[PDB]
Amino acid sequence: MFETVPVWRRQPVRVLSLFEDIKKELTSLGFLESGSDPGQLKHVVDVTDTVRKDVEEWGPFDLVYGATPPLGHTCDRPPSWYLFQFHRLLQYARPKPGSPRPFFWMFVDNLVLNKEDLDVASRFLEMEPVTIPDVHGGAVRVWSNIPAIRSRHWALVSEEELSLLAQTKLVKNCFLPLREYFKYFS
Amino acid sequence: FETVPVWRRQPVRVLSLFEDIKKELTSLGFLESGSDPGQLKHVVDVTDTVRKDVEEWGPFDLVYGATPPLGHTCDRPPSWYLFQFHRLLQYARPKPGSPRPFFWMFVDNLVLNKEDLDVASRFLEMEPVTIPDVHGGAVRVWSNIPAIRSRHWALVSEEELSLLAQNKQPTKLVKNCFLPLREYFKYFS
Amino acid sequence: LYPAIPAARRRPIRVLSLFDGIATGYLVLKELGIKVGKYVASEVCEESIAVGTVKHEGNIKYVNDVRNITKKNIEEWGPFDLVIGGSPCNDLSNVNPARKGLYEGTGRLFFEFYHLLNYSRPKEGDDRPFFWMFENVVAMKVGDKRDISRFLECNPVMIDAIKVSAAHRARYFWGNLPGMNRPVIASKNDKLELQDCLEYNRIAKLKKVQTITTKSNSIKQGKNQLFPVVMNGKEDVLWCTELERIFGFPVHYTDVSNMGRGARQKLLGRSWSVPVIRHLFAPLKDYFACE
Amino acid sequence: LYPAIPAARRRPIRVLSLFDGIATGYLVLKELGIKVGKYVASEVCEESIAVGTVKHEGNIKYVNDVRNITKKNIEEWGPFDLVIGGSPCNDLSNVNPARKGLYEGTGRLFFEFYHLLNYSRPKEGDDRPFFWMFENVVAMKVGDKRDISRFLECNPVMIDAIKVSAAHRARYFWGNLPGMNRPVIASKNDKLELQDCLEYNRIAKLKKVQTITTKSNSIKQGKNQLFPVVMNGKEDVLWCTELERIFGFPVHYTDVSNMGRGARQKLLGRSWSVPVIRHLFAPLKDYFACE
DNA sequence: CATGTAGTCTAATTAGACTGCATGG
DNA sequence: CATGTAGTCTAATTAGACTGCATGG
Ligand SMILES: Nc1ncnc2c1ncn2[C@@H]1O[C@H](CSCC[C@H](N)C(=O)O)[C@@H](O)[C@H]1O
Ligand SMILES: Nc1ncnc2c1ncn2[C@@H]1O[C@H](CSCC[C@H](N)C(=O)O)[C@@H](O)[C@H]1O
Ligand SMILES: [Mg+2]
Ligand SMILES: [Mg+2]
Repeated sequence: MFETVPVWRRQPVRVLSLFEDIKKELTSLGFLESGSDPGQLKHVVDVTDTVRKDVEEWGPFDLVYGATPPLGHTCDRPPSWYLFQFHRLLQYARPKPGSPRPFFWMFVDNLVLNKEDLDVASRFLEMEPVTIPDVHGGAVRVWSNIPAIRSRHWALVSEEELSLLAQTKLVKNCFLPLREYFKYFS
Repeated sequence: FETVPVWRRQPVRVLSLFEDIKKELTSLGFLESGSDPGQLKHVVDVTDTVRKDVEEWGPFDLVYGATPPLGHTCDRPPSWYLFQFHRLLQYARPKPGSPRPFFWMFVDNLVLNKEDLDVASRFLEMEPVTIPDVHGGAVRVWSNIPAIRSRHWALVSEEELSLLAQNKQPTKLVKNCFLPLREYFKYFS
Repeated sequence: LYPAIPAARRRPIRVLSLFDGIATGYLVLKELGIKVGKYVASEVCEESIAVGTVKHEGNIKYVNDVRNITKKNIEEWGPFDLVIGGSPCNDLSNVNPARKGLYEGTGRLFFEFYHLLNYSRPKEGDDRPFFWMFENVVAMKVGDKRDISRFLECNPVMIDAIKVSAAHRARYFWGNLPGMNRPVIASKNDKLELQDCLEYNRIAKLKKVQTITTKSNSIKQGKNQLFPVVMNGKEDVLWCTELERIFGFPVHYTDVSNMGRGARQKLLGRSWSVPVIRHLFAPLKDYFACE
Repeated sequence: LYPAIPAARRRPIRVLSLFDGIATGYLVLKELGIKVGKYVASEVCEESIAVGTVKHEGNIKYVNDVRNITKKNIEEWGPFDLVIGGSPCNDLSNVNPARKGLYEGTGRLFFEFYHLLNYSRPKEGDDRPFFWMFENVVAMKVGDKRDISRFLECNPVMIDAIKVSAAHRARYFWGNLPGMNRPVIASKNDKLELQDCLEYNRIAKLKKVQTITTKSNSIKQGKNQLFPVVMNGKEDVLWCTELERIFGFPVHYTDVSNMGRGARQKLLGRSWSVPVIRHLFAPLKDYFACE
């Protein structure tokens, strides 16, 4: 039960950005000071050779982020590789069962996972994904344990529309509900 | 089988199967003119004859076998005449300590094909001998008669006998086959 | 008929098996406890010979095609105490619309049994014990059943495997074995109904199946060709290990020579019902040695 | 690393077997004298399931496709004392020139083992015994072997069946079983030469055969593809009962479901070498009830 | 240089309706 | 009026080569 925390107790976030850098995106929402303190954000592009001992010595984490390449075609690796490696480190970053503080995780997909990779992702992450539309106001799938990313009612769009669209402000609105749990910076 | 003196030669007791040779053996002088009880017995369909029938018909000295000569009236398969001739022959053979001569012969008038032929040689324990009369200017014989296995007839080409068989589509040829039996039995004239 | 033999004067049995198949005759004699001294088998099917050599570990002397066995061979390989054989019935059975009778095709191979039987018979004045047996189908012409009975000079006794097995098998049995006309009795280890022959987690629809032939459609029962087994709610045909148990053969008796389903059913369809042959060979224990 | 448990506190073992195949794991455990309290098998091959149910008489609970096993299933069917599994290697072995690697094709099924293993692991604070093992081929890309070792957080020990069987089988073995790196020793019942696996009247040309796959050409030995057996002077391939003896399985273990030569080699070709698995499961009989 | 928990083809090979009718029930 | 120690014919099926190359011996 991840209840809300009083404002005078909200410690600053310590996140783990995997396969993409969201520091310049998390800064804009004031989750971390521009002054370069070391422990606020850790970013790794290639995970292949990292061990649980690396994740544990990198300080405890409150947020673990996951993201696939955004149609950049700079993909040496299969699309399922980004999901499997993200699941391997989340168990490394998860703390002891007794929860001292809130722990959140998120994995987003930039429409690079086919239907076969999708049901594998929702099964390993233990929840079906929600779809956030950003392309046509006038789009990414998100797996996350954060409540307000499985709570509010976004634009219910069809899969035939998602198929035709395949032929950052919205993913910034799902980073927002983590603000009622940690420090606010301006 | 040793030779028997003339003053001791008993008359034949023949068993003719599938073909009556009474007119043939009487002509060569083996059977008796008077139709008294004793002489050859003649049966056509032996399907219902048992060992007791052959034994009570008197001890036999000659057992003759023959197939229909191109009769085209065969209700029986060609091999049927051989197997039945075999079954009755072992009914006719006497006690192991044979007192007197015991002869048998089987004649085929070009009816048994190649497959039936080797079966006849296996069961009669003898490869046949060909006796021709077709172009003296023919029948195959299996027989334990010595002078029929001793004297050699004219060699006949196998590619010729099968060619003259179906292109043609039995008493004067086997008459020479009955000839050497005179030594062992009585001569009537 | 034949005088009884004292227990000490008994000697191992010497058998001549023509058309031996998968060595059913040897299997029965060994399961009765009879000490077998010599078992000369005449068989031409390589897969059938493979079963007999492997399952019996070379105690069987194979003597190929029966038509090549000479009189000298019977004397050399003999003397024989028992001469058994089941002639091919593909030209005698009513199930074949194009059967060629007893005098053509493979039906004439019966006379080979008649031929070598007289070769094996003891000579006049030899009162030693001697037994023989011949098996063939019931569904043959009256003209063929008559002539076979004339050459063997005896009448057959029909024994259906339905009394001791889980399948219909009506067969004629010529011979001179002791107590052949005696009432057939079921044994304690006889699997009488189909459920006894099946594997685990398999249900039998019927209690007794129709006559099993070399064709896979004799497994489908009745006129509607019903599958005889239900497994996991789905219908299914009999298994090779189940066909063996139906015939009375040991399990995996035909798991030889990389044989498949159709191959094993071909050898089993020709074969004899093991408990029926056991019923016929049973009174031979009082004439030959045991182990 | 795990403390020893006295014989009184020993309870039957509870096993979760993913990609169970022909139930090699249950066979080995029951052949060591271990009481199997529960054996949950994840298998989708009908013939493979048929082997396990029939040869073990329904002591195995089949739980189809591993990708449909939920977290609640592991908790309901659990707790588990042992989690074993060998994922398909048709997309990992070098023998396939078209293998798709670990992240595509059937190589993804490795993660299913990794996923359910974490579900099966005892939560922290539960010092109860828990063991696991994963088997796969050595002929995989070093990138695949590396990544497998990362998810299981362990390095594999290579055990070749050449030391305990009559065939070459080089396989990796991830796990935490007691003494996996210990020297492999040969037992007295192990058939080390090919001649020990053949039937009667069959001669072996080699002492050891190359790695047996699902294909019938892995029986043909060498670069010239020579037949390994001679019987009756003629050459011949191995038999199904001989392939079983090579792998260490009981004779006629795959004689179910009317399977032919090709079906039985397919199940045996991708199975485990029984004496190798016995070498790995041997030290487990000091933590669970003996029979 | 020989080896391999296999995937294609192509070609043997096998597996399955259709047949068939005397005959006691 | 359902049954059978099978043979012919055809469509499935399956048994065998053809392929493929990183890598220790
Ligand atoms: N010419 C011949 N010589 C020897 N055996 C023959 C033969 N022709 C056919 N056979 C064999 O005779 C057998 C008849 S089927 C009977 C088999 C045997 N009674 C059993 O219990 O299995 C067949 O297996 C066939 O292979
Ligand atoms: N999706 C799936 N779910 C469960 N089992 C699967 C599966 N896909 C393949 N398998 C099975 O996994 C097995 C891998 S082969 C390994 C067999 C087993 N280790 C043994 O000793 O025999 C195959 O038999 C295959 O049938
Ligand atoms: Mg009688
Ligand atoms: Mg280890």
